Amino acid sequence: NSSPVNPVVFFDVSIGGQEVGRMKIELFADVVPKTAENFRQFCTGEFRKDGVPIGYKGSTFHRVIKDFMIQGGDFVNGDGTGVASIYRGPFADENFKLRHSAPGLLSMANSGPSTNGCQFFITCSKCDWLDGKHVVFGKIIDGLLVMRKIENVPTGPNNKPKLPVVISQCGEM
Amino acid sequence: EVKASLRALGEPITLFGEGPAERRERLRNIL
Repeated sequence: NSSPVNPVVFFDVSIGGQEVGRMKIELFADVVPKTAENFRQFCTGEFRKDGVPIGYKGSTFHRVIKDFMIQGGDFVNGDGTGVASIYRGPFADENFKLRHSAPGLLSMANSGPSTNGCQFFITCSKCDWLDGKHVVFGKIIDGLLVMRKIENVPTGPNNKPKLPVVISQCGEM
Repeated sequence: EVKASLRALGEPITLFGEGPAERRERLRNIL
């Protein structure tokens, strides 16, 4: 099997200011290369805007819905309204080859057809109803425990975590 | 090569916004 190895990235997560572990994510470059690359770069800080590296470092998980999903990646506004990509502005849904068939999957958040940006979510259960609407682009290969810790964080209105869920550090493995 | 070495040591090959020199130094301190 001389197939190119998919990119592996990592998020070091902090809850209420306390470090709680590392999540390693495989980006399915061999299925959705454009979407995977956009994400990898926001993990490495390789994409710069006005000389400044931009990405997930220091961003948060602004919405946690136990038994459904955890969402973050809005390093623009930190509230779910932010949109940014290495392609400049929102980009098209590459394809819907992969499904939300299990917990631990990485999928692009959006606000309708072809509105992908920087925001993403991690599945906490199977999300059948989301197939074809959101582009699945990766999965947790290590640190499922961190995701469950994140999932259990207490939330308030609109399921906003009561304590800060921060990506203290990130990069590529 | 720095990246392959860090990979061989199970260390991240790149931290957010890390440049070549910083990456080299990070590996240098581990060896």
